Amino acid sequence: RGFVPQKEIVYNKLLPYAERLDAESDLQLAQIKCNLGRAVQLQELWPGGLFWTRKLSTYIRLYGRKFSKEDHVLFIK
Repeated sequence: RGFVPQKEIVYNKLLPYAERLDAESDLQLAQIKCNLGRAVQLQELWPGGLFWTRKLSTYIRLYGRKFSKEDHVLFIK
């Protein structure tokens, strides 16, 4: 697809509804990029910056990484 995943969780492919998880997790990652890059630019650290930090964490509890090598570096930096 549009990007190369980088060590997903294997156990998401084995679900009965694994066709849906591709279109879902691409939307959630897009929202995390959008409203984390906005939130740091806005310096909305308590209700917004620490929110989408907490939602990026549960993106990795759920989906593994599933973001680019180019975009893994951006979250790290």
